[PDB]
Amino acid sequence: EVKLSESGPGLVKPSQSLSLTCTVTGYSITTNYAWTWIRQFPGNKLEWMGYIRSSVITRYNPSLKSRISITQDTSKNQFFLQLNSVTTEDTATYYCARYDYYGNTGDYWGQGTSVTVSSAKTTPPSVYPLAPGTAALKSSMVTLGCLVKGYFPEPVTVTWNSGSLSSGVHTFPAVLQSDLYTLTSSVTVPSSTWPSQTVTCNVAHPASSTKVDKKIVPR
Amino acid sequence: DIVITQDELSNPVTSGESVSISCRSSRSLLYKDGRTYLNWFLQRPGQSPQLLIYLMSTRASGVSDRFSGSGSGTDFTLEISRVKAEDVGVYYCQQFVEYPFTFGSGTKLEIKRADAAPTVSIFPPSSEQLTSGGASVVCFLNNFYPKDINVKWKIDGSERQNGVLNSWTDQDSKDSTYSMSSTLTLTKDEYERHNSYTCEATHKTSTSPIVKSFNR
Repeated sequence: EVKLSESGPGLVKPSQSLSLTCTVTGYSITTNYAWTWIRQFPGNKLEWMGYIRSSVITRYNPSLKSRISITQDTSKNQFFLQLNSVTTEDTATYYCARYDYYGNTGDYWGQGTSVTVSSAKTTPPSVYPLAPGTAALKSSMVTLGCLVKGYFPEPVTVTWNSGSLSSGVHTFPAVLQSDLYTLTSSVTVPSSTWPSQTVTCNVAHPASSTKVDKKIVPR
Repeated sequence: DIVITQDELSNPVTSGESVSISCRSSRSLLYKDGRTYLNWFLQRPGQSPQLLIYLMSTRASGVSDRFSGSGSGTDFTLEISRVKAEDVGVYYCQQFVEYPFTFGSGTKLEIKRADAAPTVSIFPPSSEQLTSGGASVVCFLNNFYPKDINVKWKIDGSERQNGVLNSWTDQDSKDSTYSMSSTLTLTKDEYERHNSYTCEATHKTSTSPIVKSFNR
């Protein structure tokens, strides 16, 4: 019944300071648990960063030297990560988790938040519909898509019909080309339900405050 | 510090089979209190790590009894009984006896299922993109097994390798297949100078390439 959620900038410049917030709901942080930060690098290596426990006790990974501080705001039931003097090596997905003293976290981890360390600039994606060139077999399936092109940094979120279309979607990992990412998403639906029912992809890029819907129309 | 090692699985596992995954530590994880401080996590594709086992053999709340942990103080095994499609992902051990509470490098579990041909779809550049001065041709090769696949592009009958970018999904948690996107990016000018575009998939399930084409 506990829930944890990370928040903070998805882009930080080199030599600057990374700050993240873990908001805890459903359980008090002035407790005997290790309220901890973990990160996962591109390539998927996991690293323990540190914890705060019982409000005033902390411990940090020696790898982080004196760059790291973990603090809390009891009034807001939040704990914080500060990581100073960042480099590109600090690009990672950051997670908060509640560890008990025996190592048990259950599934009390946040969803994670992506932090990219780069001098490059926030760029919004252009979103393009992928319709089929001609007609394909009816009373079968039809695949449609969206091309989410030229954004920085990660991530983007793609849904279809605002989440109503969940099965038969494949959202592919972004590819990086010249400091810009490109991703495609496909969706497969009964050729019965298109183009008779509308199919639209919803693309969000939080970093640039972008939120675009693109309706897939027969060409 | 303690060094944690996890071994590769050499083979994919069929739904229903059981599989054992190994983790080793250079130092004993048995503590003074008689407990052994070793965790196992599953990270499913696209998700946060989820703990399965802590103290070497204790299941977390809600964790299926299909997952069982055993070991000495230095060699540990996670046994996954009666594997389900949803078990696919990477299994990490983590020592919890001393700083820096190191995670192992992970062991990926792949599910073995029946071979399935890719469903291939091709998409001309959108009119919106053409306006912008660019032209991306997109091909999806969806829900195939096994993961090994080749994609080839042809423009007016001649193979094209430059300007192709590929992306591949992790194994699907529901049907144990893989999917791939292939995008051929050209300038609007380049795109207008040719007529026939073909995406061609070579996969074990077909002697001939499975091709999708359109004429500009």
